[PDB]
Amino acid sequence: QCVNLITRTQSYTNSFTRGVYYPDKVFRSSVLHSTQDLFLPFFSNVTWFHAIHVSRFDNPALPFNDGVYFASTEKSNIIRGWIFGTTLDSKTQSLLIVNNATNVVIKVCEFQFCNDPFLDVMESEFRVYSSANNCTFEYVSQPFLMDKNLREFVFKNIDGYFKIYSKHTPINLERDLPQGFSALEPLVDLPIGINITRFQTLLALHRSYLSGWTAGAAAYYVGYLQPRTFLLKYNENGTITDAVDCALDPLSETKCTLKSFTVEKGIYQTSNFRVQPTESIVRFPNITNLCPFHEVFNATTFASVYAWNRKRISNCV
Amino acid sequence: ADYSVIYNFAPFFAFKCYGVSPTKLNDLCFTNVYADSFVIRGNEVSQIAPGQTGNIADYNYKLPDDFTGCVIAWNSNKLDSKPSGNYNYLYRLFRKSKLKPFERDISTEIYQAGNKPCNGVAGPNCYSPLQSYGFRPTYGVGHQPYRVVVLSFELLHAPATVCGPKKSTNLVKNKCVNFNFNGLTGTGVLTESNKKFLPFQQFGRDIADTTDAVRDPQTLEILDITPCSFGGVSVITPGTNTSNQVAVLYQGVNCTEVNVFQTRAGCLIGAEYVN
Amino acid sequence: QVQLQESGGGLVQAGGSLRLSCAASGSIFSPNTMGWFRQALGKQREGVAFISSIASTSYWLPVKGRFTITRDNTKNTVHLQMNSLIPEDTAVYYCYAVDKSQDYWGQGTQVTVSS
Ligand SMILES: *[C@@H]1O[C@H](CO)[C@@H](O)[C@H](O)[C@H]1NC(C)=O
Ligand SMILES: *[C@@H]1O[C@H](CO)[C@@H](O)[C@H](O)[C@H]1NC(C)=O
Repeated sequence: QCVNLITRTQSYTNSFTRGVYYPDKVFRSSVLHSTQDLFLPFFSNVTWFHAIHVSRFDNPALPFNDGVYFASTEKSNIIRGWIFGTTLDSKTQSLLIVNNATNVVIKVCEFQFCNDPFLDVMESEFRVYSSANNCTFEYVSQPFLMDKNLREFVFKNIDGYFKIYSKHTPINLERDLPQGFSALEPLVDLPIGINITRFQTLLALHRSYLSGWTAGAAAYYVGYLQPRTFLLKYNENGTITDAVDCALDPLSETKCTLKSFTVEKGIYQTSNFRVQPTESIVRFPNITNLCPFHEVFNATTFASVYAWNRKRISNCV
Repeated sequence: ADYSVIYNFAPFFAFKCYGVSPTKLNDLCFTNVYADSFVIRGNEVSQIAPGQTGNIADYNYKLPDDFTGCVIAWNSNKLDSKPSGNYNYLYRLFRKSKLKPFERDISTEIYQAGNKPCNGVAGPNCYSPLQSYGFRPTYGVGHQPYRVVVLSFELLHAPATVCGPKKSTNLVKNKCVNFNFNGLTGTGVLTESNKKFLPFQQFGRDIADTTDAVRDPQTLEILDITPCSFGGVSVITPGTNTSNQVAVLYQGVNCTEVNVFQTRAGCLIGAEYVN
Repeated sequence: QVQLQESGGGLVQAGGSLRLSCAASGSIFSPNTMGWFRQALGKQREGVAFISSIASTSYWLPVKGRFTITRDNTKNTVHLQMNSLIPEDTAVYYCYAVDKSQDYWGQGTQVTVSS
C-alpha cells in the first residue's frame, strides 16, 4: 500500500554554528584540542525542507554522502523514523529507525521500502516497507525524541560502524538555527558493517477517520559533513563550550596555528598559497606497430641455461 | 562466548578442534560463530571431519578442508533411544552429487538410480533418499545415537564480538601496581579523584598528552592514576684517600617513600644536620 | 514452538473413506515441505507421501489413487484424502514438517480398518 502523499519544497539558509559533536570517548578539562574529522562547516549552506501532505512522487531520496546532520523544531510525535540504505530495496540490507512514546526500535533488515514511506497512527510499519527479510539486527532502548525545542542529530558511517549523536536545545522566537553553541552528545553506536548511500526521513500521519490521512506540515533541516579540522575548547566539566573551524577565514587559521582563542597584535605566518593545475595531458610516441612478445612466450623450444637466448625488443608499443 | 559451560556440560566422546587449540578459544575473539547441531550414529562421528568420506560427509554434513572450529560429540541414549525404536531421526543415504561444505539439502525427491524416470512414485530402481535412524537402547556402542555439535568460528572484515568472559579480579589502591583497563596497560597508583567524568568518556588526558584519570569498568568510579615515584641517586663523598664514608641523596623524593634528613632537593641519608 | 494439529482418524470399515488433516501453527518457516509417515503396530516407520511448497508431490509407496494430498495456501495446512481403504494400511500416522532448520513431528492419529 505504498501511496505517494507528500509534496516537498526546499529553501536555503545559513548553518551558523551548528554541527558539532564529541568525536571520541576521552575526558578533557580546560584544554584546546584540535582534531580532523567529518564535520558541518560554520556558516554554510544548510537546506530547509518543508514536507506537506494535503487531505504524485515528490520526495526524492537524499544521498547520504559522508554523513548527515538533521535538525527539527517540530514536536516528537510528528517526526518518527529514519530510513538508511544504498538502494532502499529488499536486495540490499537496510536500516530502519522508529521512535514512539514508549521506546525506540532500530532494526537492520532487508526492507523493501516504499517510494513514499510513512508511519500511520496503533502504529503500522507496513506503510514504511512492503516486506522485510534476512533481518540481522534488532535493538530496543529508551526513546531519544522527548517533548519550542530544536532536536539535532548527526549520523556517520565509518569503517562499518554507524554512529548517532543527538541533542535537545530549547529555542526562542529566534530563527530555528540560532546563535550560541550546543555540543551533540553521542547516543547510539551500532556495528552494522554494511553500505549506505541514500537516506529518507519518515513522517507520522494520523488517519482522518472521516483524504484518509490528516493534512500536516513538517519542517526540518539537512546539512552535509565533510572532512574538516576543528579546534574545540573542553571546559572544566569536559563540555565543548566553543570551537573554531580551522579553514573558514584567515583569522581562524591564525587561531588554529597558535592553538588559542585570542591573538595578540602582530603579523603571523600561517600557510603557503599555491595554484592548482587545471587538467592533465599525456604525450606519447607516434609508432603504432605492436611488439612480438608472443614469439618469445610461445616458442616451441628454448635453449639450455648455459646457452640462454636473448632478443632485443625496440620500436613497438 | 563462555566455553567453560561447554566443557563442563557432560563427558564427551570427542572434543576435537581443527585450526584452533581448545585452550586459546577463550582468549581469542571471533567475528561470528556457527553452532550446527545434529544426531548421528557413533560410527559416523569420525565422519564429521575435514578430508573425510562417508554417507554423512558426502550427503548429510560436509566440512571444509580449512575448517576452523571444533566438533563435540556425546552419548544421548537416555534421550534418543526407545524400546520400540526412535524413528524420528533421518539421514540422507542417496544423493546425485556430494554435498558442498556448510551446505544443507531438504529436498525429498526420489533418488533416480536408473534410466527409467521414477515419475515421483516409489518403485523398482527408485529409492527414498531419506532413511530412518532406528535407534534402540540395546544397540552396540558403534550404533548408539550421539549428539554432535560443530562450532565454526569465522573472522570477517567486521569487528569481532564473540569470545570468552573478561575477568574482574579485584580493586586495590594507594599502591604502585600494574593496571590493565580495557586494553590500556601501565603501572601507577590509583588514588581517589575529584574529577567528574561524562558517562561517555572512559579516559582522561593531561595537557601534555598523557593519561591521568581512568574510569573503572566493574563499578562506575573515577580513579586518578599517578606514576610511581622515581628519582636520581646522588652520592656525596669526600676523597677516597681521606675516608670511605658516603651519603645518598634521592632527588625529588619524599623521605617516607624510600640519619635521615628531608631537604628541598630531596631525601638525604647518611648525613647529620647541624645548626 | 510449532504445534501440528492432527485430526480425522478413527474406526472405518473396509472400503470406506476419511480425511486426515494437519495444520502447522507456530514457526513453520517459509520454505516448508509437509509429509506423512506411517507407523504399523510394532514395526518400522515408513513415509506415506510428501507434498512440497511448489505443489510438487512425491508419494513414497505405490499408492497413487489411495492417498491424495490437498494444499491450503491461505492457512498453510495439508489434508490427506483416504479412499478404497484396505486392511493393510491399519497404522497410526504422523505428519512431518521439515521447515528449513529444525524438523518437527505430530502427535498421532489412529487409523483402523477391519471386517
Ligand atoms: C547554496 O547552494 C545553492 C545551490 O547549490 C547556491 O545557489 C547558493 O548560492 C548557495 N548558497 C551560498 C550562500 O553560496
Ligand atoms: C609522427 O611522430 C613523429 C615523431 O615520432 C613526428 O615527426 C610526426 O610529426 C608525427 N606525425 C604526425 C602526423 O603527427
